[PDB]
Formats: sequence, structure tokens, C-alpha cells
Amino acid sequence: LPMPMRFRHLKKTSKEAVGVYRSPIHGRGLFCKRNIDAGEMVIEYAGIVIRSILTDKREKYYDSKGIGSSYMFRIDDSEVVDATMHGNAARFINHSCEPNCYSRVINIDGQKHIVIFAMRKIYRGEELTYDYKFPIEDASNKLPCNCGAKKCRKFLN
Amino acid sequence: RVLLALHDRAPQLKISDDRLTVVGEKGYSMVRASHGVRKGAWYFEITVDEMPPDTAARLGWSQPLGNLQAPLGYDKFSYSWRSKKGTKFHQSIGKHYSSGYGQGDVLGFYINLPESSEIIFYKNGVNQGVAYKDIFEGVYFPAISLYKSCTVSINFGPCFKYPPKDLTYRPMSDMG
Amino acid sequence: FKELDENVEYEERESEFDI
Amino acid sequence: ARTKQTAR
Ligand SMILES: Nc1ncnc2c1ncn2[C@@H]1O[C@H](CSCC[C@H](N)C(=O)O)[C@@H](O)[C@H]1O
Ligand SMILES: [Zn+2]
Repeated sequence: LPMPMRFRHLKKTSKEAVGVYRSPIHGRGLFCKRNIDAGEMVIEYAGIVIRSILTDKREKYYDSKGIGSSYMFRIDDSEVVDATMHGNAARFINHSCEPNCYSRVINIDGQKHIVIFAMRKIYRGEELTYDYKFPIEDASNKLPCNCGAKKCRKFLN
Repeated sequence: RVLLALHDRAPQLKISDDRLTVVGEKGYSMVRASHGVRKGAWYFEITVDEMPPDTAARLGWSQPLGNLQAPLGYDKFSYSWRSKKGTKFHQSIGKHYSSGYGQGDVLGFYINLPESSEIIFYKNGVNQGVAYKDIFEGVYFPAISLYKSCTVSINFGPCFKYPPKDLTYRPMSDMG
Repeated sequence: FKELDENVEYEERESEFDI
Repeated sequence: ARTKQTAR
């Protein structure tokens, strides 16, 4: 299937297949509401697409408002999706060290989208997770991982 | 081209194939244009083709969250000008503004969003006064709301019937 | 946040980088 | 500058 076709299908179906709920990992997460088969698109990490150079300015602006989580998702060296103020339920997908989903950039009509795909068959009730792949920071700003995996690396950083 | 929106519209509105004419149906419902503006000065026209007894229109500008099943001006997301008595509405508060308008009138809609924001309405080319200033920041779409079966037609430009004297603007059609 | 369904490209202003 | 990524 041409990627634009399964991308529209995604947009037409994601709201029915996933939902936001309380999470044992941390606060709110995204949960599977119907079985999702391996390799299927789950949801887009939607937001405001910005040039990479605007990232740092927006980050310090957001810390000047107190937002403690990072809702920015890098597409490539030139662009970033900013979901801090405008975005969808993909905002709430937690990190796991043994995740059941992965992220992937797709090209649609000369525009890039960050899409989350099912790494395996995912069953109703499972919490959806992917590896944030945060760059490794120094131990003054390590964030400890509560993903619960047996192979947990203990921080997101 | 700029047109009345394909999906961003109350379903009960009867929109022509060309997507510039719209007939109302029962209580107030709304349709936005396909393009909106964030900065600069912009203009468009609406002609009241037919306004039978007990019908009315509230015309103006809407942000994307303005309620489609309510009159324009119902909430914080839009500003409107009512055919009946020329009242202006915002957040469902109607205030004195101009004299009414009706069948055959060509109404003009100016907005200025500088990078001091302003909304001005025109009747057959004549400035009716500043209606709102220092409006909410965001994207503003030309917008139409109709009460019962009156018929209006929208013109986004480039050429207007009554281009205003000494006013600087771009036609909404420039967004196309 | 305001909910969104599709990506929107940010429209930078001419003065986007200025003090 | 702390953003999610699809690869390191
Ligand atoms: N595996 C994990 N362990 C602990 N906190 C996590 C985590 N994965 C994500 N988080 C937290 O969630 C944020 C990402 S936004 C995810 C939504 C958030 N869980 C909420 O309740 O709204 C991060 O800033 C991080 O603090
Ligand atoms: Zn972990």
C-alpha cells in the first residue's frame, strides 16, 4: 500500500484504537483499546513542525513557564515536531526499555511525519510504549526510568 | 482558490456546487472559508442575495474553534455583524454598532492583525466604524452564520464590488 | 495543550530571530 | 535540545 493510503487509514482509526488513561509507569499514558497487529501504524506524533534552530529558544521559553516534560520530537537534522502546546494523544506515550512500539519518519507529499508503529502484536489493555532515545545527559540531570521492564536501563538518559 | 470550506461547515447549510453561495436552514449554524489569516490586513465581501421574512445573518470572522452549531459571535472565537439592527456580537453579547442590512446589500469585512488589531465592517463600501479592537490572537477565517432560509454569496477577491476608499488591504483571494 | 489532528508547519515571522 | 529521536 502507498504510504499516504495507510496514513489516512491511521488518521481515521487511531482515536478508536487507543486511549489516554492512568499509567503505572508514570502519570498518564496511551493504552491499547483493540488488538493491533505487528508493523501496523498506531498513531502519529503530531504537533507544530519547526526548524531545528528554533528548538533551543522554545525550550527555554517553556522552562520560563514551568513545563517539566519535553514534548519535542526530532524528525531529522533540520526539523522537529513541537507538541508542547499543540498535539495529540501521542504526547502521552511513555518510555520503556523493552517497548512494544517504535518511531519512524515517513515522507508524505514532501512533508515528514513521525509515526509510531507496533513492534509486535499488541493486545487490548497493554500500555503503548517506545524508546524515547533521549541523548545521554550528565548525572546532574539523569531521569530515572520506571518502565518496569526486566531489562530496564534505569534512566531515560 | 479560496472557497467556502468543504468539511469545516455545519451540515444543514445548503452550499452551492461553486462553494460561494450558501442558504441557511432552521436555527443559526455556521460555515468558515477554506483559508484564514494570522497577520496583515485582509478583506472580503458578502452579498445578501435573498432575505425572506423572519430570516437573518451574522457575518464576520472566526477562529477554528468557533462553534459551527451556533451563531457567529456566540463564543470567544468569533466576531460578527447581525443583519437585524446592525448589532455586533462577541461571546454572545450584542452591542450597538450600525444600522441594519438586508436584501441586496454588499457587506465588507476588514481585519488587521499586525506583526492595534482591528475589525471593521462596511455597507456598500461605507465604513460603519471600528467594531472590535485588540482581538484575540490566532488564525481568523471569513465566516457566515445564517438563521433560516436566507441566501448569501461570498466574494474573496481580487475584485470587489465596493472597494473601500483609502484602506490598505490584501484580498482574501491572495491566500489561494 | 490544544488538540490537533494533523501536523501544522510553523510560519516564522520576519522578525523571528530578532531581539 | 532534549528531544525524542528515532535513532541515536
Ligand atoms: N519510563 C518512564 N519512567 C518514568 N517517567 C517517565 C517514563 N516515560 C515517560 N515518563 C515521564 O513522562 C514524560 C513524557 S510525556 C508522557 C506523559 C506523562 N507520562 C504524563 O503523565 O502526562 C517525561 O517527561 C517523563 O518524566
Ligand atoms: Zn526502563
